[PDB]
Amino acid sequence: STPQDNANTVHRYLEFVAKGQPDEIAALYADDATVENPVGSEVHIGRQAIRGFYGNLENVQSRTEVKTLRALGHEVAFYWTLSIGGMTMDIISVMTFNDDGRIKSMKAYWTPENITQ
Amino acid sequence: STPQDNANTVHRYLEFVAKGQPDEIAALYADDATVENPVGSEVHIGRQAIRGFYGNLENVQSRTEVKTLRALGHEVAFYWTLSGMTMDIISVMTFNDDGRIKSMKAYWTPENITQ
Ligand SMILES: O=[N+]([O-])c1ccc(O)cc1[N+](=O)[O-]
Ligand SMILES: O=[N+]([O-])c1ccc(O)cc1[N+](=O)[O-]
Repeated sequence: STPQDNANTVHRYLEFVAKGQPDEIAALYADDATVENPVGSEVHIGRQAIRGFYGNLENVQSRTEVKTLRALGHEVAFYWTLSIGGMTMDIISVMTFNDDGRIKSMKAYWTPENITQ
Repeated sequence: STPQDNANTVHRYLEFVAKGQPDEIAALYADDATVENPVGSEVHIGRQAIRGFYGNLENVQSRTEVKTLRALGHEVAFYWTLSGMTMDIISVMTFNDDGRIKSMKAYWTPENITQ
Protein backbone atom coordinates (compact mmCIF):
# COMPACT_ATOMS: atom_id res chain seq x y z
CA SER A 1 0.00 0.00 0.00
CA THR A 2 1.08 3.60 -0.42
CA PRO A 3 1.49 6.28 2.24
CA GLN A 4 -1.68 7.91 0.89
CA ASP A 5 -3.56 4.61 1.29
CA ASN A 6 -2.26 4.31 4.84
CA ALA A 7 -3.29 7.86 5.72
CA ASN A 8 -6.74 7.06 4.36
CA THR A 9 -6.86 3.96 6.54
CA VAL A 10 -5.98 6.02 9.62
CA HIS A 11 -8.87 8.35 8.82
CA ARG A 12 -11.26 5.42 8.61
CA TYR A 13 -9.93 4.08 11.91
CA LEU A 14 -10.71 7.45 13.51
CA GLU A 15 -14.15 7.44 11.87
CA PHE A 16 -14.97 4.03 13.34
CA VAL A 17 -13.64 5.11 16.75
CA ALA A 18 -15.86 8.21 16.68
CA LYS A 19 -18.88 6.08 15.74
CA GLY A 20 -18.24 3.34 18.31
CA GLN A 21 -17.88 0.59 15.68
CA PRO A 22 -15.47 -2.10 16.96
CA ASP A 23 -16.33 -4.55 14.17
CA GLU A 24 -15.31 -1.99 11.56
CA ILE A 25 -12.15 -1.16 13.54
CA ALA A 26 -11.12 -4.79 13.80
CA ALA A 27 -11.58 -5.30 10.07
CA LEU A 28 -8.86 -2.71 9.41
CA TYR A 29 -6.30 -4.84 11.25
CA ALA A 30 -4.33 -7.76 9.84
CA ASP A 31 -5.08 -11.28 11.07
CA ASP A 32 -1.83 -11.31 13.12
CA ALA A 33 -1.77 -7.61 13.99
CA THR A 34 -0.63 -6.26 17.34
CA VAL A 35 -2.12 -3.47 19.47
CA GLU A 36 -0.18 -1.92 22.35
CA ASN A 37 -2.45 0.64 24.03
CA PRO A 38 -0.91 2.20 26.00
CA VAL A 39 2.70 1.47 25.18
CA GLY A 40 4.11 -0.40 28.17
CA SER A 41 1.07 -2.64 28.62
CA GLU A 42 0.68 -6.23 27.47
CA VAL A 43 0.31 -6.44 23.69
CA HIS A 44 -2.97 -7.72 22.19
CA ILE A 45 -2.16 -10.16 19.39
CA GLY A 46 -4.45 -11.19 16.53
CA ARG A 47 -7.77 -9.90 15.25
CA GLN A 48 -9.90 -11.83 17.77
CA ALA A 49 -8.04 -10.32 20.74
CA ILE A 50 -8.08 -6.90 19.06
CA ARG A 51 -11.83 -7.04 18.46
CA GLY A 52 -12.36 -7.92 22.12
CA PHE A 53 -10.15 -5.03 23.21
CA TYR A 54 -12.19 -2.51 21.22
CA GLY A 55 -15.50 -4.01 22.36
CA ASN A 56 -16.12 -1.30 24.94
CA LEU A 57 -16.46 1.31 22.20
CA GLU A 58 -19.67 -0.37 21.00
CA ASN A 59 -22.37 2.28 20.55
CA VAL A 60 -20.23 5.13 21.92
CA GLN A 61 -20.37 8.42 20.00
CA SER A 62 -17.04 10.24 20.31
CA ARG A 63 -15.26 12.89 18.28
CA THR A 64 -11.73 12.88 16.91
CA GLU A 65 -9.41 15.55 15.56
CA VAL A 66 -6.09 15.05 13.75
CA LYS A 67 -3.53 17.68 14.76
CA THR A 68 -0.79 16.38 12.47
CA LEU A 69 -0.25 13.19 10.51
CA ARG A 70 2.89 11.91 8.77
CA ALA A 71 2.54 8.94 6.42
CA LEU A 72 6.06 7.73 5.59
CA GLY A 73 7.18 4.39 4.20
CA HIS A 74 4.90 1.71 5.66
CA GLU A 75 4.09 3.79 8.74
CA VAL A 76 1.85 6.61 9.90
CA ALA A 77 2.57 8.71 13.00
CA PHE A 78 -0.30 10.92 14.08
CA TYR A 79 -1.00 13.32 16.93
CA TRP A 80 -4.71 13.54 17.59
CA THR A 81 -7.45 14.16 20.13
CA LEU A 82 -10.26 11.89 21.28
CA SER A 83 -13.22 13.62 22.94
CA ILE A 84 -15.73 11.47 24.84
CA GLY A 85 -18.78 12.96 26.56
CA GLY A 86 -16.65 14.92 29.35
CA MET A 87 -12.85 14.42 28.69
CA THR A 88 -10.42 15.03 25.81
CA MET A 89 -7.40 12.76 25.40
CA ASP A 90 -4.24 13.98 23.66
CA ILE A 91 -2.59 11.03 21.92
CA ILE A 92 0.52 10.24 19.85
CA SER A 93 -0.05 7.10 17.79
CA VAL A 94 2.03 5.06 15.35
CA MET A 95 0.59 2.48 12.98
CA THR A 96 2.43 0.25 10.53
CA PHE A 97 0.88 -1.45 7.53
CA ASN A 98 1.22 -4.74 5.67
CA ASP A 99 1.57 -5.09 1.91
CA ASP A 100 -2.24 -5.34 1.57
CA GLY A 101 -2.78 -2.10 3.46
CA ARG A 102 -4.20 -3.60 6.64
CA ILE A 103 -2.81 -2.43 9.99
CA LYS A 104 0.07 -4.64 11.14
CA SER A 105 0.74 -2.82 14.42
CA MET A 106 -0.61 0.05 16.49
CA LYS A 107 1.06 1.77 19.44
CA ALA A 108 -0.55 4.58 21.46
CA TYR A 109 1.43 6.95 23.69
CA TRP A 110 -0.65 8.74 26.35
CA THR A 111 -1.35 8.67 30.08
CA PRO A 112 -4.04 10.31 32.26
CA GLU A 113 -1.86 13.43 32.33
CA ASN A 114 -2.85 13.85 28.66
CA ILE A 115 -6.55 13.97 29.58
CA THR A 116 -8.21 17.34 30.10
CA GLN A 117 -11.69 18.58 30.99
CA SER B 1 16.20 1.40 32.52
CA THR B 2 13.25 3.33 33.89
CA PRO B 3 11.00 5.68 31.91
CA GLN B 4 12.27 8.62 33.94
CA ASP B 5 15.86 7.77 33.00
CA ASN B 6 14.86 7.35 29.35
CA ALA B 7 13.15 10.72 29.44
CA ASN B 8 16.38 12.16 30.79
CA THR B 9 18.31 10.58 27.91
CA VAL B 10 15.95 12.26 25.43
CA HIS B 11 16.66 15.62 27.05
CA ARG B 12 20.42 14.97 26.88
CA TYR B 13 20.08 13.99 23.22
CA LEU B 14 18.18 17.15 22.30
CA GLU B 15 20.84 19.32 23.94
CA PHE B 16 23.66 17.44 22.18
CA VAL B 17 21.75 18.13 18.95
CA ALA B 18 21.29 21.81 19.84
CA LYS B 19 25.01 22.15 20.67
CA GLY B 20 26.33 20.15 17.71
CA GLN B 21 27.92 17.22 19.54
CA PRO B 22 27.73 14.13 17.28
CA ASP B 23 30.18 12.07 19.34
CA GLU B 24 28.14 12.65 22.50
CA ILE B 25 24.97 11.75 20.54
CA ALA B 26 26.54 8.53 19.31
CA ALA B 27 27.54 7.61 22.88
CA LEU B 28 23.87 7.66 23.92
CA TYR B 29 23.05 5.01 21.31
CA ALA B 30 23.65 1.30 21.75
CA ASP B 31 26.45 -0.34 19.80
CA ASP B 32 23.88 -2.00 17.48
CA ALA B 33 21.30 0.78 17.53
CA THR B 34 19.23 1.81 14.52
CA VAL B 35 18.33 5.30 13.32
CA GLU B 36 15.61 5.88 10.72
CA ASN B 37 15.50 9.61 9.97
CA PRO B 38 13.14 10.20 8.32
CA VAL B 39 11.04 7.07 8.56
CA GLY B 40 10.94 5.58 5.08
CA SER B 41 14.64 6.17 4.40
CA GLU B 42 17.36 3.54 4.68
CA VAL B 43 18.10 2.66 8.30
CA HIS B 44 21.48 3.56 9.74
CA ILE B 45 22.70 0.51 11.70
CA GLY B 46 25.39 0.47 14.41
CA ARG B 47 26.98 3.22 16.45
CA GLN B 48 29.81 3.88 13.95
CA ALA B 49 27.33 4.54 11.13
CA ILE B 50 25.16 6.61 13.47
CA ARG B 51 28.15 8.75 14.45
CA GLY B 52 28.83 9.39 10.76
CA PHE B 53 25.19 10.27 10.12
CA TYR B 54 25.17 12.93 12.83
CA GLY B 55 28.56 14.27 11.69
CA ASN B 56 27.00 17.28 9.96
CA LEU B 57 25.95 18.67 13.36
CA GLU B 58 29.54 19.16 14.58
CA ASN B 59 29.59 22.61 16.25
CA VAL B 60 26.30 23.58 14.54
CA GLN B 61 24.17 25.56 17.00
CA SER B 62 20.41 24.99 16.89
CA ARG B 63 17.46 25.31 19.27
CA THR B 64 15.25 22.44 20.39
CA GLU B 65 11.99 22.56 22.38
CA VAL B 66 9.85 19.68 23.63
CA LYS B 67 6.10 20.17 23.17
CA THR B 68 5.04 16.88 24.76
CA LEU B 69 6.94 13.79 25.87
CA ARG B 70 5.54 10.41 26.93
CA ALA B 71 7.98 7.92 28.50
CA LEU B 72 6.20 4.55 28.68
CA GLY B 73 7.70 1.11 29.13
CA HIS B 74 11.04 1.07 27.33
CA GLU B 75 9.97 3.79 24.86
CA VAL B 76 9.68 7.56 24.66
CA ALA B 77 7.45 9.33 22.12
CA PHE B 78 8.07 13.05 21.85
CA TYR B 79 6.75 15.92 19.74
CA TRP B 80 9.28 18.70 19.50
CA THR B 81 10.64 21.56 17.42
CA LEU B 82 14.06 22.01 15.86
CA SER B 83 15.05 25.57 14.92
CA GLY B 84 15.39 30.86 10.01
CA MET B 85 13.32 27.69 9.80
CA THR B 86 11.69 25.55 12.48
CA MET B 87 10.93 21.83 12.03
CA ASP B 88 7.87 20.13 14.31
CA ILE B 89 8.88 16.51 14.52
CA ILE B 90 7.29 13.40 16.03
CA SER B 91 9.99 11.06 17.31
CA VAL B 92 10.02 7.64 18.98
CA MET B 93 13.03 6.20 20.79
CA THR B 94 13.32 2.79 22.39
CA PHE B 95 15.87 1.80 25.02
CA ASN B 96 17.83 -1.29 25.98
CA ASP B 97 18.12 -2.68 29.50
CA ASP B 98 21.19 -0.50 30.15
CA GLY B 99 19.45 2.71 29.10
CA ARG B 100 21.18 3.20 25.78
CA ILE B 101 19.03 4.13 22.79
CA LYS B 102 18.23 0.94 20.86
CA SER B 103 16.24 2.65 18.09
CA MET B 104 15.21 6.07 16.89
CA LYS B 105 12.53 6.95 14.32
CA ALA B 106 11.73 10.51 13.24
CA TYR B 107 8.48 11.38 11.43
CA TRP B 108 8.61 14.67 9.52
CA THR B 109 8.82 16.01 5.97
CA PRO B 110 9.56 19.44 4.48
CA GLU B 111 5.84 20.14 4.93
CA ASN B 112 6.63 20.37 8.66
CA ILE B 113 9.14 23.20 8.09
CA THR B 114 7.93 26.78 8.57
CA GLN B 115 9.70 30.13 8.54
O1 LIG C 1 -7.46 4.87 25.21
N1 LIG C 1 -8.25 5.05 24.30
O2 LIG C 1 -9.42 5.37 24.48
C1 LIG C 1 -7.77 4.90 22.93
C2 LIG C 1 -6.48 5.33 22.65
C3 LIG C 1 -5.98 5.19 21.37
C4 LIG C 1 -6.77 4.62 20.37
O3 LIG C 1 -6.29 4.48 19.11
C5 LIG C 1 -8.06 4.21 20.65
C6 LIG C 1 -8.55 4.35 21.93
N2 LIG C 1 -9.91 3.87 22.17
O4 LIG C 1 -10.06 2.69 22.47
O5 LIG C 1 -10.83 4.65 22.04
O1 LIG D 1 16.13 16.95 10.74
N1 LIG D 1 17.06 16.33 11.23
O2 LIG D 1 18.15 16.20 10.68
C1 LIG D 1 16.87 15.71 12.54
C2 LIG D 1 15.66 15.10 12.78
C3 LIG D 1 15.46 14.42 13.97
C4 LIG D 1 16.48 14.36 14.91
O3 LIG D 1 16.31 13.66 16.07
C5 LIG D 1 17.70 14.99 14.68
C6 LIG D 1 17.88 15.66 13.50
N2 LIG D 1 19.16 16.33 13.31
O4 LIG D 1 20.17 15.77 13.72
O5 LIG D 1 19.18 17.44 12.79
